[PDB]
Amino acid sequence: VLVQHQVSVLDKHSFNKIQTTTPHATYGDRFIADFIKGGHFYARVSITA
Amino acid sequence: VLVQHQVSVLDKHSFNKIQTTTPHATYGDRFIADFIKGGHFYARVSITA
Repeated sequence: VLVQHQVSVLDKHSFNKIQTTTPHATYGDRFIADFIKGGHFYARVSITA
Repeated sequence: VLVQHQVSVLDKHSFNKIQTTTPHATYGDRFIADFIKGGHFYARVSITA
């Protein structure tokens, strides 16, 4: 069983200010907006004679 | 008449944080704490005969 969610489209994203002399190395390039969630299942039964 | 004041010794000095990746060129080296105040007078009367 494989379950994969999606990212909600009705959220608001904002940017908070951190004071740094090197904002490039602190902020980086991209931020983590939403986490793709899911699940997994795997079963095996072996009933012998 | 020359009048020269002094700088009060019972004041509090604080530092506020501003935004610049180049704080050196924004803040500089030294700040203007108190202004030395004073005054001046100069008179001449020439009453002729």
